[PDB]
Amino acid sequence: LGVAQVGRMNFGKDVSTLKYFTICGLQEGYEPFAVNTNRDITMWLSKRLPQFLQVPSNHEHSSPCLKVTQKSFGSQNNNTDIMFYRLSMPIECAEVFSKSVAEYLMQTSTYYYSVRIFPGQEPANVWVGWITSDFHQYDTGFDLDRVRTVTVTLGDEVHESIKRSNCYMVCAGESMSPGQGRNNSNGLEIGCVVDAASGLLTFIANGKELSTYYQVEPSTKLFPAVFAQATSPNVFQFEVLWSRMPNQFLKVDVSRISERQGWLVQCLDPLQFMSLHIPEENRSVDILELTEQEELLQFHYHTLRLYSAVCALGNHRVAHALCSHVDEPQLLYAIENKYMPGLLRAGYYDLLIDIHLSSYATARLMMNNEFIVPMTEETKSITLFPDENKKHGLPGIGLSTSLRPRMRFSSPSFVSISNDCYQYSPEFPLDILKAKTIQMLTEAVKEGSLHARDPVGGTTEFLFVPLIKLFYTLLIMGIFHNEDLKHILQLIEPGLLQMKLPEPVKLQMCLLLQYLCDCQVRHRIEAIVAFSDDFVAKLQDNQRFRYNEVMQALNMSAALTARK
Amino acid sequence: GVEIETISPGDGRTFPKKGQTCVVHYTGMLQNGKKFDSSRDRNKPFKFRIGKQEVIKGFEEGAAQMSLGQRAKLTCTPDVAYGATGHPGVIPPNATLIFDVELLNLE
Amino acid sequence: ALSKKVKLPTIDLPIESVSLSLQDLIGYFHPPDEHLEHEDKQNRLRALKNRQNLFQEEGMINLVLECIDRLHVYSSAAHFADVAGREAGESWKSILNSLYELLAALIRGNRKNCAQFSGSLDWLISRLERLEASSGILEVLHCVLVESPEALNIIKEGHIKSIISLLDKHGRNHKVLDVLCSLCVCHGVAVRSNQHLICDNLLPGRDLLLQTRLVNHVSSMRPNIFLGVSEGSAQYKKWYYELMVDHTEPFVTAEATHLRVGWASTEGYSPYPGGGEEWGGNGVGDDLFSYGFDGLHLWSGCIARTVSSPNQHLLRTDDVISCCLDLSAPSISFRINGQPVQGMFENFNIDGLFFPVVSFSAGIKVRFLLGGRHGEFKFLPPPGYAACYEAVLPKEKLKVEHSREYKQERTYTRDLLGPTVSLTQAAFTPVPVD
Amino acid sequence: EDPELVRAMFVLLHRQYDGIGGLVRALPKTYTINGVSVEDTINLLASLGQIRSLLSVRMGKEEEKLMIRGLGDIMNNKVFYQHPNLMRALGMHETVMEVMVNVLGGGESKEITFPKMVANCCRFLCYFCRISRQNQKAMFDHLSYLLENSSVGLASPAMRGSTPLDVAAASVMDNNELALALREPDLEKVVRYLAGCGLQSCQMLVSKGYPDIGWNPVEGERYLDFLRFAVFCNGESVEEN
Repeated sequence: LGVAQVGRMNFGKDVSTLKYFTICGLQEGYEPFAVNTNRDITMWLSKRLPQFLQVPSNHEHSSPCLKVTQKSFGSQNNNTDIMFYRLSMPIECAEVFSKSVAEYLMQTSTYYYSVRIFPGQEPANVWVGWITSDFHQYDTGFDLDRVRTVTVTLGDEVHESIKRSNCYMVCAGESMSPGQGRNNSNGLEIGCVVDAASGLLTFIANGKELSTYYQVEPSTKLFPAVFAQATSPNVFQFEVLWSRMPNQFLKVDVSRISERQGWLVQCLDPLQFMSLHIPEENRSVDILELTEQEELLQFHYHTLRLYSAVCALGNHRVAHALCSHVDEPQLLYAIENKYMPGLLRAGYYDLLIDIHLSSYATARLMMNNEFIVPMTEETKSITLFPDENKKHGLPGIGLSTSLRPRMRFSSPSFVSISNDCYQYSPEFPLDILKAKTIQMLTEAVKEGSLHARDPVGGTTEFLFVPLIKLFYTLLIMGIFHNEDLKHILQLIEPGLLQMKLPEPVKLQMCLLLQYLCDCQVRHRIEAIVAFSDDFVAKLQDNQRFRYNEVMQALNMSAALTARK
Repeated sequence: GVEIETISPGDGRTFPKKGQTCVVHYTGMLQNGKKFDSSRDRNKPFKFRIGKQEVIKGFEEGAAQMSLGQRAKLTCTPDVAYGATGHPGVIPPNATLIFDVELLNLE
Repeated sequence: ALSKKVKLPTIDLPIESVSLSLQDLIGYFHPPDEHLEHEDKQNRLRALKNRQNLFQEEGMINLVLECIDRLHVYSSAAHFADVAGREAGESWKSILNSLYELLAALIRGNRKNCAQFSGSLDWLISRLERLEASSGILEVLHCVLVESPEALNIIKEGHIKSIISLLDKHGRNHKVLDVLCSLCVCHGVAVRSNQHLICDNLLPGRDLLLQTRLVNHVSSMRPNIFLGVSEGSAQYKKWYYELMVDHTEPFVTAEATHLRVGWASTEGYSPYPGGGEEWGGNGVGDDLFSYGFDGLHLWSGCIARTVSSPNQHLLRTDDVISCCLDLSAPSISFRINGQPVQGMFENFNIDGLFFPVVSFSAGIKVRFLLGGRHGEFKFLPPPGYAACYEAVLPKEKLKVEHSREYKQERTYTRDLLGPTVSLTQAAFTPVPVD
Repeated sequence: EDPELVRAMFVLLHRQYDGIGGLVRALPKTYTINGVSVEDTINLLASLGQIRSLLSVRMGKEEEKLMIRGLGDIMNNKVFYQHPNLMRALGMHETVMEVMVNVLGGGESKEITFPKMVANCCRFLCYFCRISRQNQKAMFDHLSYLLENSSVGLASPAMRGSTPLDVAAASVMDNNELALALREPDLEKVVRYLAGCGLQSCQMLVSKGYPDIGWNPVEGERYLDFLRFAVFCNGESVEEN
């Protein structure tokens, strides 16, 4: 799109929407671009704001040196626009202690290193210094005002005129020191971190200090990024700020009802989204991204797999700790989302199962092959058939009266003490969870009936396998009651099995039907043990008209029913 | 030392005494923009007890100056917090904490 | 024998011969190309397993395994190459990865023979003290856990800390979390000798831990009256406006609610939702060097900027707020409920073009009060300031600029708006000609 | 493809026809208890499930305290002796035996020297076989493996004897039929161990060296005690053994 021009698209949401389609497309018989899909099509736009997460890969262009390393990105030509740099730092820094992550008695500073740029050439008297987290500006001529001179003042209303070093703490880097070091011997911006970040940190290149104060509260310390002019002196190498990042805008905006009568604006429909949460605790870029960032997709999928593996086969407080990192609404939103990548969807489903559906489901599956039945008056009120019409009836409905293990959960709290007995660290609202699962089962069945080109995530196996796994794990715990099970049955009886399915999907309703057969077996054994009491009572009564005993202890139940 | 900055005007006519039930809504908030606990999303109000060490004393220190229908920001020091060890798996050692504890009913 | 740097040169090293030998060994030991049929695949697996058991009985008493561990002398990067020969540190990656991974599959073998390296504490410690290639340790740990989980007992707290330090230094390898999850159940087979010990060791306070946030989505509003008052040829300097709130609703979904009426630094900031490592914010007054307004404190990227005013309270229902703006000597301040707010805030990003800005989240209805036909002013502007309704152009009805963006809640029609920053294509700071 | 899938399909297909086979499999597994003993049956089942959560996984350090507590809880139950067929239906002797297997292993290391399960396996289950005395036969079925793993150590009085030998002793304690069914090839291992025990005494109280316990040692009398239980019966001697 050019400047001050407006365009429109119609990917094929409706046939009637397309204007000049009957002339050729309908006569020839060619379908539109988005006629098979049943979801809103998202797009990507080039970001006007330039991003700050780039490294030079294929751009256009003892202690010999303290830090002792080199890089290969030296500029040759075709650039004079004071580019802004960034290079990754997997290297160490000096030998004055280690401070673990990359009280210094008998020492001056630590982390002696430098992002070297040869300053002796002085192409345009470049500015050098640290910057804050946000420097999203690509103006060629700068340092006129350092973007802003932010300084918050608040007194009795004076005092407390706290100053902020806005977008950069970058020093002048001018002629500065009149020493005028021969060749490229003007410091090479050696870095020396001070023990305290409350006062100041030292990052200078001049032979003598003049002024770098910029008193700010502790903000950040991150990958090295400093400025350099662009000519051909071969200046910079470790001792970019490209704007070529397409950005997905959104799918559903927040509705606004701005109108007349005082320009009233109101909002009643809420909306939410999550953000990236990559390890080392510094990342937040959207959630519906990563469909085009393969490396981070793999890394986050492996992190989710690590979480699932750690919280597996029962764990006392690791589940509680992980519940702080991953809360209920985030899990519910990830389950509900129809645009999630398949890997992330499967990972979140498996994490949900492994923290909340693990212990009790495993215990119930262990006890499912015991068939222990008590002896109460309600146990006698069960029959093989519910009616004399010889109708088989639904398998799962009806009373069971079996000594199944009880369900016990806890609360996460995180401000309390002595909580390690668990099923899940919180308790989920299982009623609305069941409602969401049923509605998603119906939605998935309806979507698979039309055989879309675009499933919910990735493909049909990613759409179905985590969903069917969650449904099966909920079903093997007895959360379903009569009407919910009745509603579920008509999703398979007429059909889920009729439609064509892949093999990872086909593996799961085999387990479903196995559980149904197990329920039928339990019903059979309950009916048998119910009739057993009546038959044994009748036999004991019949043992009283032909009774026989010669023991001293007369009328012993050994005569009735007992061997010894 | 406790610093409480109110964001809702409490009545102040009533104070939480010793030995009456109370329902509490709060959202934990670690510094530097880190969220580690909440209750609105769980939809389960936190119910706890004043006066017999069943809970960390920072909540008592915050709620001592509050009243019915009052929401305020809570700040607590590491000594009144978990402190030198923290909770293994969530809270690093020697870390402060910030809360948005709110009082609904006192009975 | 020839590696030792005694018996000064005119001594040779068969580096090409040993490189060819290692290449032919990896060819000999290559996996059986699982694309093949089941019968010949199993025959190849059996033949490889036989060779592996054979090298097992030959090797881990005083032979090839410990011999390669002896050969691992290269405690340098280029000093050995510079001193002895010309290259002495290049093929180490090849021999290490190839031989160790295949000798680990060898230790897997026929589920019975895991003689020495599966439990050799010294050679394990040597492996964890180098940290160059983790394929061999991943393979041996996985195979031992599958067969008889005895190697997992050797891995302890120091090893966990070392691998966590590896993760901290080398950025996001995504092959280290693989071995960390292999230090656990790893799909069924499990032994509590060290399983839950490692599980509890993997999660102390903030060493390998994450979070995530479910942030409310917000957008900013602004009227079509675009001031853009520059300096130099001065035209106007005093402007005033006020706003009304009616139906505030805290915690519509979660405790976080958004309501901003103050301005911020729009230079480098757009109505775009966000982006970046640290939190850039979703609304206005959300940048690190931004103020907005909240009625309690003018937060600047989660930094304590508390402001004291009588009867401190949030912007509740039926509350009034006004603002005053200056350009030559900036006097930006607010007035709520007939009292001036303290905290004289001056020298933010003040250069160029300004305009009224307001942002909020769902559950809020806000009434504008600008002047003229709609400005039923409850409050009057302070001395000097005049209410902002004079910038409206003739025969051009005022409206809401909507903080001009791409799309809104529309069903049928689409709108692919073009690249245009403002009403002018690139012109800014409008002044009359002179 | 994916032969797990086809295995599942054919298992499901065969189950419909062999529903009667499923019934005849489940019938020995089922039980029936008084409606007044539910409140203890459920506690016993909860403790047994807590123990049975430790069979796919193995024994460690922090788990032995909980497992000893569970063993005590399943000991101290009225139903534990009131319904003797329930444990045979549930396989708790089997589960405790897999616990012992993964504790002992092929070699002799004794990483966990707490034989709190050996009392449960030996004394109680062999003792309460009053009706349907299949407990003694079930313990008889594994004494070959027990004799092979007859590790040194008797920690209940804290001697260096052999506490797993007491399991076989209690299994063959009384019944004539079990000792009669006991055959020759299981007898010679005990006398091989006895012959290996034929070494002189030099130090003060050791088995090999480095004396730690100074109360009293035991060389080989436990093997002869086991043979004493093997060569006698309730009131008469046995000829063949």
